[PDB]
Amino acid sequence: MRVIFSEDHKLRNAKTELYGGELVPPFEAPFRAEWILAAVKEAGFDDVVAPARHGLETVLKVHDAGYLNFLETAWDRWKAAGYKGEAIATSFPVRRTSPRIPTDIEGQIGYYCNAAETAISPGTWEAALSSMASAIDGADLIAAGHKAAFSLCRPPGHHAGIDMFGGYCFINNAAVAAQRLLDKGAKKIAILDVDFHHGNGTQDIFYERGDVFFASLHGDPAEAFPHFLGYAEETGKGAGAGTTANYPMGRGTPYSVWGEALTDSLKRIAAFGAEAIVVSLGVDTFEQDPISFFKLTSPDYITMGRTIAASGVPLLVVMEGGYGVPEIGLNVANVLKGVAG
Amino acid sequence: MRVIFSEDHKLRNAKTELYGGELVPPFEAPFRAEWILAAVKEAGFDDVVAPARHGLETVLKVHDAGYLNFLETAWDRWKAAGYKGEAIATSFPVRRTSPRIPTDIEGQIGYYCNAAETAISPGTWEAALSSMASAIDGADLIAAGHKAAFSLCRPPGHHAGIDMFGGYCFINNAAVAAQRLLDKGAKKIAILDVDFHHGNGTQDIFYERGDVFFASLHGDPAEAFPHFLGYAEETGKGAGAGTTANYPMGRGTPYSVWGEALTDSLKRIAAFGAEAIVVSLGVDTFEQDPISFFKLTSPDYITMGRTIAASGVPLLVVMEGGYGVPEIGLNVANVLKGVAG
Ligand SMILES: CN(C)c1ccc(C(=O)NCCCCCCC(=O)NO)cc1
Ligand SMILES: CN(C)c1ccc(C(=O)NCCCCCCC(=O)NO)cc1
Ligand SMILES: [K+]
Ligand SMILES: [K+]
Ligand SMILES: [K+]
Ligand code: NA
Ligand code: NA
Ligand SMILES: [Zn+2]
Ligand SMILES: [Zn+2]
Repeated sequence: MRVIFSEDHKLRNAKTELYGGELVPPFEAPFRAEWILAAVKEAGFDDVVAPARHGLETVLKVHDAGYLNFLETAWDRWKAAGYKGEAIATSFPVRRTSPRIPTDIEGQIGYYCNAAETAISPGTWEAALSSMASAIDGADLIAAGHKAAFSLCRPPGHHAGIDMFGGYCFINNAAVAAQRLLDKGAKKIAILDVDFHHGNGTQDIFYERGDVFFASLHGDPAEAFPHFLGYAEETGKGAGAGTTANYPMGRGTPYSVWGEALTDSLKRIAAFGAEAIVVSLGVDTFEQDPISFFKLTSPDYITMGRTIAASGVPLLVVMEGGYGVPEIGLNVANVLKGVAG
Repeated sequence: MRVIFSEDHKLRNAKTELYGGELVPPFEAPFRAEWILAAVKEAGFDDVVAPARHGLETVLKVHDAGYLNFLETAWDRWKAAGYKGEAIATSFPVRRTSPRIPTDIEGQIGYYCNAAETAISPGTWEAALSSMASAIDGADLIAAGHKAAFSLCRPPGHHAGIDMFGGYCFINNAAVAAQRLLDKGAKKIAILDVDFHHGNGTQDIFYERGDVFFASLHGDPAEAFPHFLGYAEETGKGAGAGTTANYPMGRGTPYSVWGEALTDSLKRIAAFGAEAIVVSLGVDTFEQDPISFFKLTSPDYITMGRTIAASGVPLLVVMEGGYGVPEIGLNVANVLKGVAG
């Protein structure tokens, strides 16, 4: 399958991340894309191409315009306000607060943020756009007829909601990809999030959209980031009622249990009538990944790819999370091998 | 007038605070209490007594029980979780999120927080209780017959809402004082927040209570912390409709304009029928205060105190904000001089 990758991902190179009450070098670093890229190439998937230029038409259909406008000038405004560090939100519009939008940079950054550990830095906008382009090109290959494609997105995006960034996500690549497929002719598309974390941003985007189905397997939000979304009770709302299926799971969850969830989600995706499936691929479910509590092994990733590919519809794999462990690329490549069959 | 002060305020001595994208030394440092205390004594207010031990009965009437329970052991759980820094929240329950409460410390700290710049450190809980005690004792003096009293509270409290901490506040001292006056015999009490910042936590607590009136003068939330509450349109809800009066003002606001809002707030308090007024005093409205954009002078604090005392009802002054400048104590003493007459 073709691999879409942009070098401009390196423009996203934040210096800080709030973790454990300290500012440390971000875990979502440029080297992640490098090792994943090297591994997939070694696995044989060497047909790597750079993404083409794309406007904001597609993304404007899933993200709020105010939010996108905010991301584009966030850094300049922050720097212009005279702050020394990177752009990090501290005030948030939580329970029983006003719905009004602040006018200054200090207020807006919190208004448009769901997780403060994520800092905005120089190049973030440009990088997010290149990652969005990689997703769009991936979707076009699918529309063109390809059975599968791999968009090596970075930064990731399943935590970026309609009008907020967080979890190292600014633009929901998977959402944009899904939207692109619909613009190319599809009437029904599904997004399958296998990343350890709940794709709260993807769910938020399509919660009231009846033309897109969203299924996610993840650590129980009661004890895992993003903490405030991902519960089984959330099945959709209004025009999108019934199009969300969450599968929260506890600590030590082996592939034996994780696999049942995967099977059930594919069954719901089939009953929905998806013409294609966008897979938000995160390999942080790996037993050796320190940021998760699931127990998946390297071989299980081959099984994952095969199971999803057996849906019988075209697949677009979009890179999401995964700690920078020596086996990150290996696991990603294992998923592509499973898909290739 | 008697001054209620606790030495245990020093138990709250956080090492870090998130500002401008960096972790800098907290602005709400112990020296503020020292400087203020020395100044009031210097001004003749040398009758300083420590607060007696009090239970949680009063505070449990304005704050959520789960919230208080969370505070008592927040630090322990944080450290026990293996983190190196201070307890700082990163994930927040913002727009379109689940109302469920996470079970782990990582998720609960965000659930119970509205501002990430405030870190929970060793002794924060104990310090907050001592500060609450000072407010309660100050309230007892007023209930006994004193025409005025001053609770040198630290940490401050007007940003602490029903079930959330932030803005360097954990327990809402003013709210607790007002509740105490009600339990002593008052049927109606008013809280006047003259601190530069909107008392969002105090407003949140009494928004639906018809027995307490809340008036606040502050920097427009459109461009000032807490950013998400404090708009003139917020006048109350349900059982408490009509009991909130916000007076947001712009940059460069001098006493010429500020005093006009004060007069009106007092007029509404009188119409409400308050039997006493709890004054949330913050001297961060001073022209040389770095965190605010108002321009009050040291002498204006004497006028302010006099105008408030002219209400004709007992007054309990509770310390809130005001940072940096050594004139912090001078300004607080001036307010007390105006009140004392
Ligand atoms: C052991 N170790 C080094 C870590 C453990 C947990 C976190 C974390 O929860 N971080 C919160 C930020 C959310 C992460 C989102 C990235 C992702 O995988 N999305 O799907 C970080 C580091
Ligand atoms: C120039 N300088 C040193 C500063 C300027 C602004 C802030 C701030 O907005 N901080 C946000 C945290 C809220 C502060 C609440 C304290 C208060 O006065 N409450 O009423 C901080 C420092
Ligand atoms: K997921
Ligand atoms: K793991
Ligand atoms: K105020
Ligand atoms: Na949907
Ligand atoms: Na009220
Ligand atoms: Zn993840
Ligand atoms: Zn203040």
